[PDB]
Amino acid sequence: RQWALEDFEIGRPLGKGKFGNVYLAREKQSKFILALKVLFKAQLEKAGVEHQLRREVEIQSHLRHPNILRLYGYFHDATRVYLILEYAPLGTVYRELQKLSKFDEQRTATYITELANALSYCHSKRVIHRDIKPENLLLGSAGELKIADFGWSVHAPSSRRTTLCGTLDYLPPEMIEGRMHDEKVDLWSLGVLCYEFLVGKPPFEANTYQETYKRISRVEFTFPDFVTEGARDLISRLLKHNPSQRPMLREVLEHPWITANSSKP
Ligand SMILES: Nc1ncnc2c1ncn2[C@@H]1O[C@H](COP(=O)(O)OP(=O)(O)OP(=O)(O)O)[C@@H](O)[C@H]1O
Ligand SMILES: [Mg+2]
Ligand SMILES: [Mg+2]
Repeated sequence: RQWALEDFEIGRPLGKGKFGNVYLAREKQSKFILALKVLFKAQLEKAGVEHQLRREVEIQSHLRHPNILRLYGYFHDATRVYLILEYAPLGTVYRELQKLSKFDEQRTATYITELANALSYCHSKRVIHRDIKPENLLLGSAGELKIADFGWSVHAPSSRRTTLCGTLDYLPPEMIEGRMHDEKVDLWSLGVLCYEFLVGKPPFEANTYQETYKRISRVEFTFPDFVTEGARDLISRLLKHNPSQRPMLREVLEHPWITANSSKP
């Protein structure tokens, strides 16, 4: 809506991404606190990711859900593109997990409910996120989960690939194999997260790319003894090689382990 860098006072860095250098900022006239995600045009051009940036802006700017981070607008200058985002004051789920090591069943079930609700809203518009990982799950002022980083988002179904040499840990077999995929991709990532929240590490983690790939394609994971029967049941339903066999989000939200442990309403 006609914004420029001179309209803001920039503050401390909130985080770093591959391309996204994110800062706290304040709009000079209103004093409103927000985050500016800064991207270097030369790096976007070298990598050939301009189409992903267009989808990030066009998809995220139209979503309105309390568990989805708002994108208010954007602007650019000679060397950088600036995305104007809602500021998430309590940081990332990634950092919460590094601090706590693992989450209890109540916190896990509450975060899974919030995801589920955000994804149910996305999927109602045929939007699939495809990059649900803890560094992209931000926390609002009341500690509520907010899905962010819509760079890999697309309208379903899709055959487009995600990263090339980056983390495979949250991706399903159909995406790592380059096959056509849909909304069921986010259901698989939900199962990976549920496991990582309870155990402290994702289920297919390995020292190499090929071994992680092998474990994902064969769905090779085991549970430590402390994981309860209800959590094992939900995780096992979500991590099914066949996407058509993965549950609907309403079945996740009504699962007896979720309703028994989540904080509501
Ligand atoms: N609105 C925000 N409030 C607080 N922290 C944020 C916000 N946006 C991003 N961050 C932090 O900055 C880092 C970069 O976020 P983001 O995922 O948008 O960058 P990116 O991964 O490079 O994006 P993309 O995956 O589209 O290239 C994240 O680790 C996140 O913790
Ligand atoms: Mg990110
Ligand atoms: Mg991006």
